[PDB]
Amino acid sequence: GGTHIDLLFHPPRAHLLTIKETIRKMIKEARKVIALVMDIFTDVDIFKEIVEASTRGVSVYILLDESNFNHFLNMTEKQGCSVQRLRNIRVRTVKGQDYFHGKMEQKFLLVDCQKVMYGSYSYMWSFEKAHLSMVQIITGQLVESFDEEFRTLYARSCVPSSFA
Amino acid sequence: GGTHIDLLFHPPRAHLLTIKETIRKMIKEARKVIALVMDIFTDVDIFKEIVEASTRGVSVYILLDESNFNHFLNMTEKQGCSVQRLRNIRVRTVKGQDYFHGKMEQKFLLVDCQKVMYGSYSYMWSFEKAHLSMVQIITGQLVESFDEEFRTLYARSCVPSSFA
Ligand SMILES: O=C(N1CCCCC1)N1CCCCC1
Ligand SMILES: O=C(N1CCCCC1)N1CCCCC1
Repeated sequence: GGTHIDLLFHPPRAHLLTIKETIRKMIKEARKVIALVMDIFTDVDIFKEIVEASTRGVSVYILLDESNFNHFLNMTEKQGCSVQRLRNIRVRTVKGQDYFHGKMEQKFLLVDCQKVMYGSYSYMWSFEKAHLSMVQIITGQLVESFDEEFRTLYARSCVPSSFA
Repeated sequence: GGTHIDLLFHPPRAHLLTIKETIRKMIKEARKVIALVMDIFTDVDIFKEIVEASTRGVSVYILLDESNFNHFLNMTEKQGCSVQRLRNIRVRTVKGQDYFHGKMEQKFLLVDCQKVMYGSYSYMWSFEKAHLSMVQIITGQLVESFDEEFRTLYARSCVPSSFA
């Protein structure tokens, strides 16, 4: 059992789907579990796909950088889609050492312990329209290391202050 | 000819060197060529290592995000180490589509067409002291795809306004 990696770019280069389309496809095809680590999450289309997955019964765990968490909350509020009342979604925050906010500068999407998207694409409109980015689509043995890193992060994460 | 990937974390997890130490080691061991793509470059220790490599005769190509380029310039000025007068170093800028600055949100270090460090670690004091990050150390076939992506970026890069 080896590892397979494909690269995708924004803008696209020698592949048929954009990175956003690929994210949405990965989430749409999720059967069991989605584990997301993200620095900034404001993209409504991606959020919708994740909400939809959770309503099909997929367990969703999301870890967000604490210092940008309010941006995700604002988006969920605008959408009328409180994450606290969605029973298959858990959202927790992760921070670094303050000195200026210390941040979780890691992001990746893991689906079904089978496929990881790892790269520089953040879930914001600006990554669809403005920024250059790249990711890897990873399958096989290395996915297990992303599973373990997700668990490690999850263990260092907090309940967001807002949730009661 | 396959690909080998090791993961490193900051803070470290089950490896002896920090990511910064590993960056410095990679640069120290460079024999022929360093190709760096970086969003923000203010770390003086890393800069020093790169300057030193160039004085040994290693060709250095650096692509920086245009919107943060002034931070690198400021650092090189503070250090009294003008990059324009170092003959083995070329520095060019890359930007995305403006709307607010469109940015090159990609970073990686490629050394000798042999080893790539790819991940979320930016060359700034805050990644040594404050932020959580991770990278991959990549060798083997996938390095070739980073070579091609570097060339693609280089082809879309500009001479920084300051250089004349
Ligand atoms: O089931 C999981 N997974 C983590 C690894 C990838 C997906 C499966 N979790 C994460 C949160 C703590 C325990 C449950
Ligand atoms: O020699 C290179 N390299 C790029 C790929 C990795 C290292 C070698 N360059 C890059 C800039 C344009 C042509 C020369």
